[PDB]
Amino acid sequence: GMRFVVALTGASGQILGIRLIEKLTELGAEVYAVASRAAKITLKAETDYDEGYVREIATKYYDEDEIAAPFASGSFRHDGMAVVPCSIKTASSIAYGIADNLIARAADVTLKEKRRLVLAIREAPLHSGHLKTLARLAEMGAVIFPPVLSFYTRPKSVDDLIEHTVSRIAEQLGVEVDYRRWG
Amino acid sequence: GMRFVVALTGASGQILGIRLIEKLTELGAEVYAVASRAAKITLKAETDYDEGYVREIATKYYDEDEIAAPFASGSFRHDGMAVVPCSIKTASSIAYGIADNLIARAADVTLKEKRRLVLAIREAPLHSGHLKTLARLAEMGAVIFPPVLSFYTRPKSVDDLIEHTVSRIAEQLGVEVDYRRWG
Amino acid sequence: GMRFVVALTGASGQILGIRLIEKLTELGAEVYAVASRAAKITLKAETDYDEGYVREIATKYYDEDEIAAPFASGSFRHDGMAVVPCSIKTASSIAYGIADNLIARAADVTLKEKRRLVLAIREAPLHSGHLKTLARLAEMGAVIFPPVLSFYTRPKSVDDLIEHTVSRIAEQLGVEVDYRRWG
Amino acid sequence: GMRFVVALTGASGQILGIRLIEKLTELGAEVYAVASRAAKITLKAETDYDEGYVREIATKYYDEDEIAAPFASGSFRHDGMAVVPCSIKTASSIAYGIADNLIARAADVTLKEKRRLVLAIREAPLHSGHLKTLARLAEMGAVIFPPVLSFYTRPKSVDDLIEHTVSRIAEQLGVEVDYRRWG
Amino acid sequence: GMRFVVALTGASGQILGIRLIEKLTELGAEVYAVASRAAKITLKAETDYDEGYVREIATKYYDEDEIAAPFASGSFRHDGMAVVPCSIKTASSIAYGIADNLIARAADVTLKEKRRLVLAIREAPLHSGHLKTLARLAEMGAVIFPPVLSFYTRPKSVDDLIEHTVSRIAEQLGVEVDYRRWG
Amino acid sequence: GMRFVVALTGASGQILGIRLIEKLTELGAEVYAVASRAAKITLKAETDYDEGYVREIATKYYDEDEIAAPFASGSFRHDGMAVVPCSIKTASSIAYGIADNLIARAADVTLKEKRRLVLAIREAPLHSGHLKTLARLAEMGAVIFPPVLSFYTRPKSVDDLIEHTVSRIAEQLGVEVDYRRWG
Amino acid sequence: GMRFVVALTGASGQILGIRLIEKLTELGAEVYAVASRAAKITLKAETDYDEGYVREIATKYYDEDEIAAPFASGSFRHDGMAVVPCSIKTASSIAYGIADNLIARAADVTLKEKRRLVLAIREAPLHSGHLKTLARLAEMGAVIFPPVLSFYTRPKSVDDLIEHTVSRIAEQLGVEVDYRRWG
Amino acid sequence: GMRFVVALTGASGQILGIRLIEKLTELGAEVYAVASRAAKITLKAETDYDEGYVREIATKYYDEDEIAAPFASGSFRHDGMAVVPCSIKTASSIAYGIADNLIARAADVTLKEKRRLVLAIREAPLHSGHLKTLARLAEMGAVIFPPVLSFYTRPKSVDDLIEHTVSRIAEQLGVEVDYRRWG
Amino acid sequence: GMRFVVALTGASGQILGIRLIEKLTELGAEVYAVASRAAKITLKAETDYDEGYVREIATKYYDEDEIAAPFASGSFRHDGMAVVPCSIKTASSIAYGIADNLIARAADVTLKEKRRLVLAIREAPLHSGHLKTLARLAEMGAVIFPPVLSFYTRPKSVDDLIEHTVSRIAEQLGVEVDYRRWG
Ligand SMILES: Cc1cc2c3c(c1C)C(C)(C)CC=[N+]3c1c([nH]c(=O)[nH]c1=O)N2C[C@H](O)[C@H](O)[C@H](O)COP(=O)(O)O
Ligand SMILES: Cc1cc2c3c(c1C)C(C)(C)CC=[N+]3c1c([nH]c(=O)[nH]c1=O)N2C[C@H](O)[C@H](O)[C@H](O)COP(=O)(O)O
Ligand SMILES: Cc1cc2c3c(c1C)C(C)(C)CC=[N+]3c1c([nH]c(=O)[nH]c1=O)N2C[C@H](O)[C@H](O)[C@H](O)COP(=O)(O)O
Ligand SMILES: Cc1cc2c3c(c1C)C(C)(C)CC=[N+]3c1c([nH]c(=O)[nH]c1=O)N2C[C@H](O)[C@H](O)[C@H](O)COP(=O)(O)O
Ligand SMILES: Cc1cc2c3c(c1C)C(C)(C)CC=[N+]3c1c([nH]c(=O)[nH]c1=O)N2C[C@H](O)[C@H](O)[C@H](O)COP(=O)(O)O
Ligand SMILES: Cc1cc2c3c(c1C)C(C)(C)CC=[N+]3c1c([nH]c(=O)[nH]c1=O)N2C[C@H](O)[C@H](O)[C@H](O)COP(=O)(O)O
Ligand SMILES: Cc1cc2c3c(c1C)C(C)(C)CC=[N+]3c1c([nH]c(=O)[nH]c1=O)N2C[C@H](O)[C@H](O)[C@H](O)COP(=O)(O)O
Ligand SMILES: Cc1cc2c3c(c1C)C(C)(C)CC=[N+]3c1c([nH]c(=O)[nH]c1=O)N2C[C@H](O)[C@H](O)[C@H](O)COP(=O)(O)O
Ligand SMILES: Cc1cc2c3c(c1C)C(C)(C)CC=[N+]3c1c([nH]c(=O)[nH]c1=O)N2C[C@H](O)[C@H](O)[C@H](O)COP(=O)(O)O
Repeated sequence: GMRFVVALTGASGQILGIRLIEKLTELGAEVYAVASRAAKITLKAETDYDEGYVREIATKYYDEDEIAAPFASGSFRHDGMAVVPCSIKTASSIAYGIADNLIARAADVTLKEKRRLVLAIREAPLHSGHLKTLARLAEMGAVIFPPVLSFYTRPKSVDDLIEHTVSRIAEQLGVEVDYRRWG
Repeated sequence: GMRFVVALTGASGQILGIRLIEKLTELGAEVYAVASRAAKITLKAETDYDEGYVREIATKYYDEDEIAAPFASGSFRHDGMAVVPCSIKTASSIAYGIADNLIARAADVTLKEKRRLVLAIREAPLHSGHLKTLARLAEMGAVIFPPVLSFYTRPKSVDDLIEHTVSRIAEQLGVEVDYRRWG
Repeated sequence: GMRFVVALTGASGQILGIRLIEKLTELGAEVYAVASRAAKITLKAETDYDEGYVREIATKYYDEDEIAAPFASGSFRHDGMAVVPCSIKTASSIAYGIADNLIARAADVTLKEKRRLVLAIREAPLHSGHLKTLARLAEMGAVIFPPVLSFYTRPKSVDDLIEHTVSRIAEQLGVEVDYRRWG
Repeated sequence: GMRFVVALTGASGQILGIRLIEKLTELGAEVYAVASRAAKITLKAETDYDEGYVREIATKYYDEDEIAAPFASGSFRHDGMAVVPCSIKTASSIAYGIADNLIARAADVTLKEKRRLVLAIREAPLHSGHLKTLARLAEMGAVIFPPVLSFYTRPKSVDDLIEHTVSRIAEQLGVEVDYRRWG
Repeated sequence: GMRFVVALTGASGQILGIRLIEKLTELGAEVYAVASRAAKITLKAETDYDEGYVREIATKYYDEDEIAAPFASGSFRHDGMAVVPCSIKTASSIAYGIADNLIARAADVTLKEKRRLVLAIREAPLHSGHLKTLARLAEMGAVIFPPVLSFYTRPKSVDDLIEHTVSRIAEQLGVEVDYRRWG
Repeated sequence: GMRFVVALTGASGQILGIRLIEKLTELGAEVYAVASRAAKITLKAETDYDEGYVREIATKYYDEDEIAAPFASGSFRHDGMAVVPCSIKTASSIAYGIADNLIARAADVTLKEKRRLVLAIREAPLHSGHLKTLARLAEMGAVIFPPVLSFYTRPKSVDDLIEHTVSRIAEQLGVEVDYRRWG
Repeated sequence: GMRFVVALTGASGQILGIRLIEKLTELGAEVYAVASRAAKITLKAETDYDEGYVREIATKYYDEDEIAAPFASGSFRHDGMAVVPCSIKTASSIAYGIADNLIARAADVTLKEKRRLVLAIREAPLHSGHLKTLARLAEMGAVIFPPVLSFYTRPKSVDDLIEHTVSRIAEQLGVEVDYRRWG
Repeated sequence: GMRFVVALTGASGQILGIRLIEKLTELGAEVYAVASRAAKITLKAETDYDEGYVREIATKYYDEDEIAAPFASGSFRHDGMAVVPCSIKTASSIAYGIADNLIARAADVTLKEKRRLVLAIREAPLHSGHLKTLARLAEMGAVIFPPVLSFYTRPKSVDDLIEHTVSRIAEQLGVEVDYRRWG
Repeated sequence: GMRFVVALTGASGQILGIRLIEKLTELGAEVYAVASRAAKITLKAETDYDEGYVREIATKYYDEDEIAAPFASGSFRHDGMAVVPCSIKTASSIAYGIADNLIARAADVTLKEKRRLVLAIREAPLHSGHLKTLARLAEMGAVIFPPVLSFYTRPKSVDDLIEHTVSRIAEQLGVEVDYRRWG
């Protein structure tokens, strides 16, 4: 019984976090989901998905102000956290300890207990301040995963690209996943 | 009359560099194109595009061993260079001065003459060694542009995503471009 | 048609940002204005200016929670941003990527697209943590402009000092301005 | 007449800040107290203390949003500030200048005026990002005081341990205190 | 059959290392114990525990001068090492390679073979030299665990606090432990 | 079924990589082997081993120009990579991202996916540039293993020394191995 | 009997390396010469010198792929190495250990054995990446000698300038040379 | 109407600054010239040029003690500054803010207003202290241009070499210049 | 008459230091020998050599507590020092100035007087803390010589390998030695 935290933050690519939650659920893991306010605004602008769809597919759902949620403490056990998509604001809050909501605090707790943390950073260009922040995060142990376009799987629709990226992110959580791979 | 260097290297996303060459050509700029050996191998694996298609659409074409090409010198004038897609190997060669082919040397010449250089870095995850390299490149003046998935334009096919990313890369070259933007 | 973002934050010197908006408007530029909550509190404590005066003189006005404003995306074009006056909190939020309101996000977008950003940092003393933060911002490309007393123009009232400083800040935005200068 | 700021933040150990306020009050100093929202949530979870008990024992009480409180300016005189207990979020906000509430701003003002600041950092483990943050704070002049278990005083109850730690923290404020010490 | 090294050094909190040895023994692991000279002096000052009690409860006991003990070589297999409590002197000896007794050498061997090392650093305040040392240790892979007071488990005696801290340290060794946790 | 990449590069000690391949094969793992051009030149100068012996004992063999080999992508799964012996050129290519052949690219892919990478660096003296490079590699997660003479196993021939070193390198891959160890 | 390695690389100023070889030969030293492929291309573009002239005047000549040449090992004795002219690519390959041809490997061997290495770096402008590379090389012990125009010797032809620069480079090899000097 | 500051300092190569002033004057720009005391001493030792020749060809001339000259203030507008030739002393004074004469102050003013500054650094060898200084200057935005010998234009006299170098320096000022270039 | 200090410390490879003493004695130099306590323990475990054999073959012998030995002062002249084999503990003591015995103090005196110091560091793996320590030592001027296996001399017994390594270490002391070398 593996349990994972998945957080959606206010960057483009809300569909990536929704699909990661669906895949991890499919594979029989529990997912504790958190969506920030900005992620809900982006979901509205970006998709037609029901505003309560994330709460629907998650094992348990928390809003970003639920700072007393169970995984706000390192004494609560789980197997890893993914922030997908991850804004610069959340990546930077984690990097520098500005743990002022449940998402940043849960990620900080993941890092201090040396559990796996995967950040699907979505921003471009990245300036030297961003890059130093990501380097600091990498030093702290986080997996830095820009959700880059990939074509070696020969994708034909947007869902093809989403599936490849979501699969590759799941592997960063230490998950055996079935998907097209390079041969 | 604006002239730009566009280099394709051995990362996934060959279509991005092809389409950037087409767009810049459409807008009436000259494009001096270079494709590395690994980029030609990737083009073959990734697309069905004619092996000589890049040479076709470019104003002038060079192979990566043409180390005496005109823009290998800073005394030759041009308005900027883009490496799309950019492998870790080429980004790192530029960062550390291992200018052992035309692509890395042309980018180094672009940087030392303080012209615009845009690197469409495609790799994920990025480890701390990659991130320090990109930070060094940013300090040298390069634009670091991971070709990240974007959805706020509400894309419906793969060509939609390619067009947004290619447009955003063109803007990093100081180019006025017409495309859907955030409102 | 040049467009500029001007943000007021919670430091003393609200009059400096008001007057910069008036000058840029005088010269025929559009100004997109943002005032933080703390800046509105300071305006009340510091001036007798109408609480809606900034909205009056601006081309378009946004509150700091309007995180979906047009210049929250790099695909929206403008010619530069000034934060006048700039608190330590906002300068530091920009430096470290804590882009949790429209002001910090707009400034981050200005920086990543290599547009001009001018920060009228008002704090004294500056401790070593402040100075490292400002050095980081300078490395990212921001103009660091403490609004220092100046006397070589032989000022005779408070408005004289404000005019010199506002003029010098406008020049950091790449603006031709008419004012008394050193001969 | 010595005056001290004491701030409680959202880490375990609310009793430590309550008892420091009582001791400083006992010794005839004035205490200006601030409790963050998260500290009030923790107090509720951790103790049975009256929700208004801190306001009761303090000379003057402020909530964390009272950003215009007197010690938000360096022109207001006081003799030092202690944050007890201090969360990672508040320590990091101080370190990097994210002075977005009264607690972080008051501590920043304490530091820039070279007054004494004592941070009772309570977190374990501390990862390399935390440690770099604390090192930065130490460079800025803050006293870093993890509220560690101590046994050389031969404590027999929880109140014994609290008294030793609160006494040692008071000494970091430059306070003569009477307590059991090593001989 | 899991085997762990537990070292006691000359900081207050000898009871923490004794209790960790008891817990790991309870759970059926072997414990190879080492106590430094200063730890024996502190045990005498701090407790009433028999001077040979550590040797009693350990699977095998070594004094700090037994520099040829089996785990002084990386070719000897074990599952992790904890130094509880850890003095500044021992943490710093490990950080900088001054491996002049069995404790520092065993910890260095743990680190170079990328096994788990947990350091229950007990000192307060920590000055900037201490913090840089701990940051270096964190970079080398050590878990830095100040044995901080914790109250969210609502402890009622000194043994309550010791049990929480010892449990949390055991978890840093990768040990499944049964104890009260945050909900 | 565990699979490992083993690469031979152009440093003295070709026998070490041959014997590691034999041991891993003996223990029932698959080995994907790569030998650089310089390693083949060194093999000829150093041994009498058949030029195709490495291809013989490997599960699958690749030359260093086979940049499209399966483990050039992180989507291909394996359990670790060893470069034995490792030249300064290959260690430095990995450190700085100059991933211009299959060996450096495979090692970079191993690192970015946080798999185990062991580098049997053979050079002496090591100057400060080498040492900074190895420190960077260590930060990226690589195991740095100079193949140093060892005598505590009381070796009597050259094969004794090779067996100890090859065994110790195998352990860095997370392999249970049977060999003489310190007692 | 003093022996020196002189390498020509692909920067302008091939005449400088030819003349250094002639001078050292004149003074009765042996010169082991290496010319890279790019240096041969530059010689053709830059001079009318016979393509085999360098091999003619050298004691022994090697091409850059002769990676098994005697001075590829530190056990081979010589008195110093000069790279004249030195490209950014070769200087950077030496700095970062990318010793992928005889020139970079011979220079690395010179450095690790603490012999004299003189690099006649010819590039302008030098960007911050170049300057950090040269600083690293200087730390490793290399002499950094940009072949700058000099006029205090009152030169009257191009050969006058070449003679001054070649003489000054020879002195960096620890060679007594007769030439016009400042008085 | 473009205006440029050109400063001559006490390094060999006075002819380079004289010729740059002539070229910029030829092209119809105004040149504000400054010569240091050491540059006048070098001019005397190096050339036969009239001691007042620089004042003759300049639009306006200043001695280095004219610290109140117009471009000692950022409020005075100009289009860039070149120091040709630039001594280590002047480059270092600019780098570290020792702005104790008009040349260093004018260059500092050029940098703080983000105008173009080109430093024709003439010294060889450059030790690690020089290289760190130049790297700092590059970070501040200065163009670092060692006046290196160049031969790809196939120069035949000293004036040929001077013309190439002066032309290349003019291009660093953002000047369209007509000269032989690489093809 | 050349005099050299040779120190044996508590790492495997005692035979290397014995043989270096024999070779230097053979060549007619004086050797002042020091063996640490741990080196004597290792000699016993590792060899059958007489416990007083080192004292026998040395010109003069000192134990590590003879802190007043002649070469504990820089005013005593000698030609270099080798620590063979060198433990991490001794290398680190030298690096950081923990000069608490004759070996570390003699090496520190060697370094401050800019005499040659060669450290035959024997440890593997080397973690990032070790590598930073060795880099610091290299910066201080020490020769870092891991006693790596070497095969290009085509060794046939253990004594063959020892002779090559001892010869190469002697060369780092500036000693002309006769041994098989690369051709
Ligand atoms: C409303 C909004 C916010 C964007 C945004 C967009 C919009 C509409 C888009 C979709 C229009 C284009 C881009 N966005 C990104 C972005 N931040 C970021 O780092 N990456 C992004 O891709 N932001 C900023 C982000 O939402 C703010 O920085 C929030 O404070 C982030 O807070 P959070 O991490 O807690 O969700
Ligand atoms: C053949 C090949 C090379 C991939 C590659 C792929 C293949 C088939 C894919 C498409 C299968 C999956 C990924 N690839 C990337 C990659 N390098 C990189 O940094 N990003 C990539 O996305 N590489 C490595 C790259 O081609 C080598 O590092 C080259 O030496 C790069 O040289 P270049 O910059 O001169 O083109
Ligand atoms: C209410 C308030 C806030 C002052 C302040 C004052 C008051 C009354 C004064 C006018 C009384 C004296 C000084 N002030 C400054 C200050 N922050 C700063 O860096 N520089 C200042 O000059 N602050 C702090 C500031 O408003 C808080 O740090 C906000 O969180 C800043 O948030 P903002 O950047 O989003 O506006
Ligand atoms: C609700 C809550 C928050 C804990 C917390 C706990 C709970 C219930 C406990 C008591 C259950 C276990 C641990 N806690 C700590 C913690 N932050 C920290 O650095 N140290 C802590 O000891 N946090 C996080 C903290 O409250 C958030 O990071 C706040 O944003 C801090 O904001 P503040 O500094 O303004 O109070
Ligand atoms: C005797 C003694 C030593 C204390 C000490 C105390 C005493 C009596 C107390 C209990 C009275 C109060 C504090 N102590 C600590 C301390 N070192 C440290 O970093 N943390 C401590 O908590 N020390 C110092 C320590 O014992 C010396 O630094 C030893 O050299 C440590 O050596 P070790 O790591 O090998 O045991
Ligand atoms: C031919 C050759 C190359 C030696 C070498 C030798 C020879 C004959 C010896 C065996 C004679 C003595 C030493 N060697 C080493 C060496 N590089 C290194 O870092 N460590 C070595 O031990 N090199 C250099 C190496 O082969 C070149 O640097 C290659 O470019 C390395 O490329 P590779 O990593 O792709 O194999
Ligand atoms: C063909 C060629 C290459 C120039 C060059 C020129 C040409 C024609 C000139 C003569 C036209 C103008 C300038 N050049 C220089 C240059 N590299 C450099 O750092 N400094 C130079 O002065 N290069 C680049 C160089 O040759 C490539 O970077 C090679 O990969 C260097 O490889 P090498 O060090 O092994 O010779
Ligand atoms: C008199 C004098 C000064 C030389 C000099 C020469 C002479 C005669 C030469 C022409 C004989 C050979 C070299 N010179 C250089 C030099 N400084 C430097 O960095 N590069 C040089 O090329 N100097 C030093 C320089 O003039 C002093 O450092 C001044 O203080 C520089 O001050 P300035 O920048 O204000 O002019
Ligand atoms: C007893 C002993 C100590 C080994 C050791 C061995 C044994 C038996 C072996 C031979 C069994 C395996 C490895 N050893 C090494 C080692 N230290 C080190 O850095 N490299 C080594 O190769 N050590 C540690 C060393 O002796 C201690 O760190 C001493 O404090 C070093 O002190 P010294 O430098 O003053 O001699």
